[PDB]
Amino acid sequence: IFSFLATAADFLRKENMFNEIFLPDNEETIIEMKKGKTFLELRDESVPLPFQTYEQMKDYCEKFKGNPRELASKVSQMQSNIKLPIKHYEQNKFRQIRLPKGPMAPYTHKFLMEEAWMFTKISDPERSRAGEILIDFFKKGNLSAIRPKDKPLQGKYPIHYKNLWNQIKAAIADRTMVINENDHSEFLGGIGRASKKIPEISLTQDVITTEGLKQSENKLPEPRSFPRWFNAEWMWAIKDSDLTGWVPMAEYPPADNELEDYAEHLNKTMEGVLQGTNCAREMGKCILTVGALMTECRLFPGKIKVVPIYARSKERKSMQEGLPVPSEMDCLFGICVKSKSHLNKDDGMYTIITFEFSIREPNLEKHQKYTVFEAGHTTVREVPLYLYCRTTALSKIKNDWLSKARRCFITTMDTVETICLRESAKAEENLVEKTLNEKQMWIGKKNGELIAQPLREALRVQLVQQFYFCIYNDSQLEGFCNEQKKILMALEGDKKNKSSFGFNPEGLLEKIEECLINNPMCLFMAQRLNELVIEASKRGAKFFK
Amino acid sequence: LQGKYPIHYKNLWNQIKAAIADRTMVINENDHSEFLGGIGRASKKIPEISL
Amino acid sequence: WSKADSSKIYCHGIAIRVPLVVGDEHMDTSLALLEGFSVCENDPRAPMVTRQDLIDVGFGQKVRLFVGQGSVRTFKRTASQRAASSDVNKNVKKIKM
Amino acid sequence: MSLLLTIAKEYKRLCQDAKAAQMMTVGTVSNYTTFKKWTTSRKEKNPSLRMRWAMSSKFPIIANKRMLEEAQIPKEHNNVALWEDTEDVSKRDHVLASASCINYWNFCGPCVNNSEVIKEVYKSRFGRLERRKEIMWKELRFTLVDRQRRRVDTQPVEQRLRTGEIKDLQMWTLFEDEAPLASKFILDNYGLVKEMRSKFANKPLNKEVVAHMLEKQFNPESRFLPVFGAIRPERMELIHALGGETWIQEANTAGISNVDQRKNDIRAVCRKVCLAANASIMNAKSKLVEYIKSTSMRIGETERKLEELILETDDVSPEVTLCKSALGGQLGKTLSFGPMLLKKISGSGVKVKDTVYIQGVRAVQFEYWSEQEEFYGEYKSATALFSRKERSLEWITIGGGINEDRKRLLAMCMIFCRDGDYFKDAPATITMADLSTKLGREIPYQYVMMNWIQKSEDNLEALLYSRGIVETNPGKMGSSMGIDGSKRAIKSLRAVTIQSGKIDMPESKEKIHLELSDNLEAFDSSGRIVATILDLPSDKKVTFQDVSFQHP
Amino acid sequence: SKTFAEIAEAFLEPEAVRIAKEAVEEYGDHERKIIQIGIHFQVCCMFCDE
Amino acid sequence: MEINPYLMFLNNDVTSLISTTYPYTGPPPMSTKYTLETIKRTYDYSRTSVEKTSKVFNIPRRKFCNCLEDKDELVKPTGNVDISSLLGLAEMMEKRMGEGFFKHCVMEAETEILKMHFSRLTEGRQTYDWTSERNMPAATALQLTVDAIKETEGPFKGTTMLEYCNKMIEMLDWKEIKFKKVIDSIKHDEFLIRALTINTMAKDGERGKLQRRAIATPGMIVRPFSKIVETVAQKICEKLKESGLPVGGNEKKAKLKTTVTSLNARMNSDQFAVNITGDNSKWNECQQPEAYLALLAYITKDSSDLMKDLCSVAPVLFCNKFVKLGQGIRLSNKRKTKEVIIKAEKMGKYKNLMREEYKNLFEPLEKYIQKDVCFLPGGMLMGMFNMLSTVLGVSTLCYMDEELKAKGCFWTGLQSSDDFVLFAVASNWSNIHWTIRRFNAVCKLIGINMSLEKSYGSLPELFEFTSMFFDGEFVSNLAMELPAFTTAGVNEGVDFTAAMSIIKTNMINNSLSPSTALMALRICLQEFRATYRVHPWDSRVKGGRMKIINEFIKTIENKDGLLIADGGKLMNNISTLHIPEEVLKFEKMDEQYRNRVFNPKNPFTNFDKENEAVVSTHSFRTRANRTLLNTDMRAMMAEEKRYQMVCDMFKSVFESADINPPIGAMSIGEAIEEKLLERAKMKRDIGAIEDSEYEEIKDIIRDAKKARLESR
RNA sequence: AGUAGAAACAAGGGCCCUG
Repeated sequence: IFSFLATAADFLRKENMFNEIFLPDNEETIIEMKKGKTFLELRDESVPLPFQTYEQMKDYCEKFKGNPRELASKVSQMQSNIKLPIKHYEQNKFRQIRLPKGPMAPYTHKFLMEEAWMFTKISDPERSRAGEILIDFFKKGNLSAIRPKDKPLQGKYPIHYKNLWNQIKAAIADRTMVINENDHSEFLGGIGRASKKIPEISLTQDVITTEGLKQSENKLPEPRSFPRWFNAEWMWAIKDSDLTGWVPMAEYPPADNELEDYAEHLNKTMEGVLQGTNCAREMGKCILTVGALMTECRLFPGKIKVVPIYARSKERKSMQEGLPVPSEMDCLFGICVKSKSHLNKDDGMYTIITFEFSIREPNLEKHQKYTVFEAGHTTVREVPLYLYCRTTALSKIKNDWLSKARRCFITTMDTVETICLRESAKAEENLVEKTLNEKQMWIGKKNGELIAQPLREALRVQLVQQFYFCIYNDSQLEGFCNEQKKILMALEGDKKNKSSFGFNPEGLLEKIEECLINNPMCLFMAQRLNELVIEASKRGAKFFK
Repeated sequence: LQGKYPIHYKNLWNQIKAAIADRTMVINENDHSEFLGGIGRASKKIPEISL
Repeated sequence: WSKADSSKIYCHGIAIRVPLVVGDEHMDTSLALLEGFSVCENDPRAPMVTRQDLIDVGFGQKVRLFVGQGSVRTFKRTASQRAASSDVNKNVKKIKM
Repeated sequence: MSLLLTIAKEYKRLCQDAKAAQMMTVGTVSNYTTFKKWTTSRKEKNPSLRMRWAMSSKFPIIANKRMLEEAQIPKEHNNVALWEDTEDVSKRDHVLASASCINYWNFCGPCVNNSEVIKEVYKSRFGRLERRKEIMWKELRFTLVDRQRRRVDTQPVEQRLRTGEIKDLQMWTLFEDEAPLASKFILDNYGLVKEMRSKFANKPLNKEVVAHMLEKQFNPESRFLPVFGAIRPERMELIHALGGETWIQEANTAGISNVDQRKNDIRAVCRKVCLAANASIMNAKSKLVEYIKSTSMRIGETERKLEELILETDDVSPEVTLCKSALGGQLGKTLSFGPMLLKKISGSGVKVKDTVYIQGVRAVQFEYWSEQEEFYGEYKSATALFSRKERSLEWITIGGGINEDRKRLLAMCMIFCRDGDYFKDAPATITMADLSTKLGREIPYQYVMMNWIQKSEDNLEALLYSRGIVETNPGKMGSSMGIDGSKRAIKSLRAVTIQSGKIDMPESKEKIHLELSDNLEAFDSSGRIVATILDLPSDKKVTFQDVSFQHP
Repeated sequence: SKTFAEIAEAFLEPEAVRIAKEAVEEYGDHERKIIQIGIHFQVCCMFCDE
Repeated sequence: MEINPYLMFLNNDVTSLISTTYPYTGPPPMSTKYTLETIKRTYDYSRTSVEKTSKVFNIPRRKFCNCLEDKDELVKPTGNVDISSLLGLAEMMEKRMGEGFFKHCVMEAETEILKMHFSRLTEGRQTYDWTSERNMPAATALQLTVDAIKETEGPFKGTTMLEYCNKMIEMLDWKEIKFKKVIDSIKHDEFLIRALTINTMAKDGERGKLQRRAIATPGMIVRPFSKIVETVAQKICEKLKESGLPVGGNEKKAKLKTTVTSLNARMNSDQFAVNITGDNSKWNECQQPEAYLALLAYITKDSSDLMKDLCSVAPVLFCNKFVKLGQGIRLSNKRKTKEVIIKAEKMGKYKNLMREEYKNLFEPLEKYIQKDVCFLPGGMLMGMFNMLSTVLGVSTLCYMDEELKAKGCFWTGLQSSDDFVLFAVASNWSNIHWTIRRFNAVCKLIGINMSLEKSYGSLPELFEFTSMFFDGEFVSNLAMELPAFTTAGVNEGVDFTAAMSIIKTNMINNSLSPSTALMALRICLQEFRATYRVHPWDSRVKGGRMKIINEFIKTIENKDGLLIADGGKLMNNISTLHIPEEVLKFEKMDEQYRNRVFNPKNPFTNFDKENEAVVSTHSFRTRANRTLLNTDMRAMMAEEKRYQMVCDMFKSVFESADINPPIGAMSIGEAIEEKLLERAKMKRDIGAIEDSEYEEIKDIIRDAKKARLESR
């Protein structure tokens, strides 16, 4: 008996059931929730209207019987006073989207892509940090040969920018990437801009009447127009860059089966194709510059620093003839500067400054925020030189995400491998190289006609699309890309003669056009979607012109 | 102590004892013997005309 | 038999389960003694000992001991041959009449 | 030792306080668990971000201090810092350090005598590795795959146990001194414990890690996944590298882990003892229980009791079900009608009586269910989804790959629903002798027709003809089935649909406690039968190895 | 788990489980008392000891 | 030339490229105006004006249940319910599933609620403490509530959930409550309001629906009843096939596929099917707790008289909930040089210096308002009750009538929270429309509305459900899981194996292709090397770790056995994603290296507790924050340090406390003392101890026992 | 100045510290 009881007690204690509840005495056999006074007072007060005490509701529910007829009658009644509209798209077509009106949407990315000029040198493995390369490029004298003038082509506060550039050169000469706190930097750094708090306990009506202290009137963004410079950047980011290896990548592991061989082969093809473009160098630039800036913000806050805008690459591989084993290269596009990144909290902001080099004059519509200066001349023969200068800010999140800008490769590889494997399975044969060299994909229009090229060269469009999604990401683009799916699904239904329908498309168009403001990507993609539905109307219904 | 494919040999020894117990020297299942006989060479073959 | 499984005896292929009352040179823990012990009414007079000296007791003696955590009991080196499978079923069948 | 005296002094100092005394005096020891939660509570939203934001610092790691002094870990080895004397706020007995310290320990730190014990700690993963190395890969091909979804096991494991049988095992091997009373599982499985103890005894180890690894060594990871081809844990652990929706990396993996042999042996033993007990007439229940408890079998090295393995396995067979029912073992809601498998998706009903005339006029009662119900069905390499309605097969869909299997499944389904005229007027061929009662035990007309079909193929053809035949309408040519089991024809059967692609097996994490009769027919809180002794092969002779039938 | 009966079946004989279940059904009391009764019953059994 | 990528949607499908739209490759985006607008919409959607007065608070109580009025623009949301129709639908559902169903579920729930320990309330998202009036984790809130109970009347001896609930109930009827602070006391009414109080959090971790930009955070007096209700709701939902909330991934896919097969097999030759993709609106603003109360009363009718009282708590508490206004408004001058900050309780004072919008939105809600709180007597919030709403919704898809069959019409489908899919069948479009209108009406009768813009329909095989688009095939979005291809941020050993496991799961379920998996592996490897400031040996990188790396590298003879965090190369691929590197290199590490990496005596190793990984020196723990160092949040650390000392001492004595929870009738001191004496004897018998030491230990222990028993 | 969104930052705590 004692052994059995010991085993049972151990088991129960292990199950938390060794209490009066499961093992009561004769008396303690009535367990019940200790219904107090206040709880009951409330329960009898939260009851629906027709009842006034929980007892009535309980008696009505415990005895409730089904009367289908009254239910059907109420159903029909509610079905008559509603008049839910049903709209087959074929009869009620989709109008075009109404973009806003006003000035043009200007450049927003922190760094220049097409107008960027860079100085290159050879990389030595010993000197590989930024604070070192920024000096190496400084000794040869070109970085010091620059000497802008007090007369800017466009912009504001040119004196501050000039003094800041002079201080940057001086600090570089001192071998210390540091800057002192003067009036100029304090202004172009907003060092004293934060508002001074005033407690209410110390407040009075006379104080208010002295200086108006009304509630802040939020000035939401203002509209813009369609940018005409986006296609230029998109077409420039599709061509080679005279070098490769712009984006660092790891090594390939061994292989034992055909699967890994196939994967490695395809990955090598795609990586070699993509690493030569221009968008790639911008990705590498962002990666490295953001890494350096994050390190600095972590180590040297409360201190103005100097960080370069650079990248590392490798000259292309010619034939065995000539100098074999091509060398590496360190490229420098401009200079960057931070300002007291006291990142007390995520989503914060630390102002920075961008000094970049270019050889192309600006446009008022596009390069609106920049403040350009005429610097001098540089070789290639000699050509004039410009200095684009502006101000902006960043945060922890944008840093972390920009540093992680290698996801576009994953997405593109997914799409391509999917297409190729689907085409290969329908025929039960290795159709990958053929699908990459032959299968044509629409890209754009020229002279009112369509244009096409093999997937092997169309990958670049998807890559740039993903990169821009990573760059211009905001709430506006989020909502847009979330609300455009309906249109694509309706289009697919149109392609397959599926008689689609909807309840209120006008509201959908309204929701879409609501989130199109001063964000170039949304405007561009919306215009392109309109052009899509137009081109398809020649082959499909459900769209108005 | 030193070997390459111990599991195959072990399962095959168990199968041998089982077969002897059954009074028949035969082995029905062909997974280990097949492997260890094909490790030398085993593959498909494509006709030249389909090339 | 084998030193690995010292709790079995193979005769003509058939297996036999030896109880665990005493431990020879091979058996090297109290695990071999647990089928010789059992629980009994608590007695504060008996001594309190460890799980290793548990082998130096005499058959039929009592001793206090610590079990698991936060638990003390009293054990006696006397076994109980039967298990619940028979003492319940029989008494049950004696009720359907 | 002196450490013990220090622990005593600390306990004394702590009891001198009032709150510590109140908490160490009130309540039982279980309160400790609770106290273990109110302390050291702090989480983070995006640990990746904070990891890049911290590792960018100088000393982002904490570490013990005395362990470093004893290990002679310096500071500023080669102008690179490793740590600095400080005190973290939470521990108060740890000091900040850098990741470089972790290399400095790995390259010129204290070395232990031996570390092969790791191979035992993580035995499962070294087993994965070995199983991988003993594979002979093959060519790669591209095509579409029929991946069916279902619940399976991905971790090969020997002597699969429960959780209550482990919480104890983790003690007698590692922390024995504070071991609870001996449970039956220990007294029975002594050699197992001795083996697990011989390796992790008198060794310098972290024991929590060992316990976690043992839990993994005794846990079959059950998952609901898409699957293709054979079903064996040895494959599911690396299914990702055998085939997908569009590709297949052929490879032979048959001769490894010797798992299914144990299951087929167990089922054979169960069948044997079930037949034995059926030989009785009034006590087959107690006879079967005695045969069970009077039997054992070997697993690898150890000898285990049958009733113990039966309550650990999950083979849904009409044999294991009976045994697990006799022993009061709960189980899932899975049916069995002969060789086929069944599972109810929705619907309800209740028994109802009806009769049929065998030859001329010979009334024989046969029952059916009076309602609409939907059922999934699985025969060899064939799946089906059908519905029954008041003694009729309303509709059925199939996604198999064979004609023979597709006909046999259809026929057994038609029978399960009592659809057709044969159940209204049986054929002349059947007689009262074939009816039932080999030696007195009756037989419902259902299993009668079952064996009547299994006897001759022409009975099956006639039964199929009992189902309506019509002309294959246009368009439905592809979704049609002839009499031979062809995906298309000019004339096909009635109310049938075919398709390429198996059906996704349903799922339910439910358990039920059923019972059985003196005739070996289990019931589940209703007049429905989940298993019997007529749904298994008639008989066969086998020579069982490493078994103990200690019964007269 | 999922029911007190399955729990009681862990360390008790299913026979006494069914017995105490039928008993509580007779008195129609809360089935959380399946355990105590079964325990008492099993004690009585092992007290007879034949 | 002009470029347009969308042109690829002509010669190709749309699902197999929809992933291109999701901008999940970039950072996603991030009050009182939101809360005030929400309150307004809630009071509006209740289409009536009846009101009562609470004898408790003396506050107007808008009642919206069975009081429908203002039947105009019914297409728009409505939060009024007719209990009769709800109970009818519940009865129909029960009839379908069979009798003894709800009873069986409540029984399965009661089987757990009783044995449950009251410490499982620590797990979960943050809660709103009712003493400091801020959002802390659950553990600390529970600690503070227990401490307050004890300091008021006496320590809480309870060890289960039922006693804690009864104690809460009693505490709702007290008259003076105490609690710790830098030891203020309060009255009954204030504590009541502060308990029914609810706060908000702006986390909305998942992007999902941008409309979701907040989530609720109730107190500690509402957690256990909510857990009970969620448990019963889960036990119910799991039984149903028309629900996909608890399951995840392959399960709902199989559900949909079986449903489609059943549909295509049922409908005759004179019928055609239709699909719909629905996205309900104002879900958490139309579901009413009064209907939930009535439904739970109808359910708990045949079960014990105990469950009837527990389930009935959380409904009335949500029927008498208060909301918290956050941060108040901000004031400023023209130049914005100065700036004043103001809180909610004051907005009633400076109501004239605010924008006309705030005035029009605030003055109406001035009677329902009290100090920095509003008395919302109904509605709901996000995350509070998800499964119960799913049950309430599935009751509709089960509907059937004589009219629907007179025309040969019937609908089915599958619904999760505020997201459903519908499958209607009929013989003509004129009847399809009527069926859909009937469905919309029956859903309107219980506050379940539908969004007319986000919802669309089409022929059978074209629809979407939870970011998964469906056709003949199944398209894995493959962007929903893109962030997962990142280092978790725990330690070095782990993140790599975790990433490989995630890649494996993707390849198995989401049909991730091989080359993509290899690329993701290399990318995660690069990010790992970059995060922890480590690189290979063959590389030329300079820095802290690499310095000593290159220094001691000479001692090695086979780098193929090195680890990544110690200048090692990659040895892993598709066929080796289910194998950590530590295991894959063990057979080649230098005998010295293996012995050093795998030692148990490490000043770094800490256990975390899935954790399919190996342990080594690299399994470290990060530094702890120090911002609190300046804040005076230290008094609370004292009790935590006390509990920690106690726990670590107890563990020093019983080494296994953490992998076998302790049990017994002894206290802690008793067990400690007895075990210490036992060990002392065990050693002195054979081990290196003297009689003097044994006697000293025994004297110390008895003195400590005397002091412990004498202090109190 | 600027950032970005549908609100927040443009350091914060005590001459000294800190993310």
